[PDB]
Amino acid sequence: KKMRENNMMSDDVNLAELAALTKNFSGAEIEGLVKSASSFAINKTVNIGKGATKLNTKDIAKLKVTREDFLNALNDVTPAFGISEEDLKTCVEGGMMLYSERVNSILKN
Amino acid sequence: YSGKQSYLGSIDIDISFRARGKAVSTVFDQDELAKQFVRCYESQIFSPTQYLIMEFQGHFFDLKIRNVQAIDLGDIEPTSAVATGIETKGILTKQTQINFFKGRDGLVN
Repeated sequence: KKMRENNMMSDDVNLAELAALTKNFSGAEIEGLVKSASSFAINKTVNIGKGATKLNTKDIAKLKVTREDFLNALNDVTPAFGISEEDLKTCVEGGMMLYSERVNSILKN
Repeated sequence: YSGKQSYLGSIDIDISFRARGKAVSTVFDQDELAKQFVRCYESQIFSPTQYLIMEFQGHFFDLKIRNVQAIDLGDIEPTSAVATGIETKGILTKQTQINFFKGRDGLVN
């Protein structure tokens, strides 16, 4: 809520697709997602460790979160109830091929 | 000796109370402190671990240059690494970014 009115967020993110992606997320996971996305954006500036001391007004004066930060953030937070469908998507890692008509008929049925 | 980096781009100074019993809770303005340091000490060559005694509004403080960032005139960006090594020295200018840090005692407000 506050991000948008404080103009701290890029215009590219559309909430609908986010709501689509997060299948089995509970209510308490979304906030962590927000946290991680912010962490990526903020780390982009400070670069803790090696390249220290780059902090300056110009950098912090135009901070905005980006969609790819959310996409990256999906790799840190993981559902807790959505742990079994993972098996289902990995069951077809071998791929699917349509070498025969028959498969199409079966799938249609 | 320096070749090019003859000026102080940013300077970081640890501020401490000289006298423990003279701790006073006044809110100290960083800008005024920087101005005080420049007006009292201008175009002076400074090194890491160099010490100084500072008289601000009758209050006596011990100042310890923790690290120094030397930059040459004409450098738009502060790409220079801040050196903790005492070898790096530079000449004060009225535009150095002066960051004041609490002393080890941590009483300066």
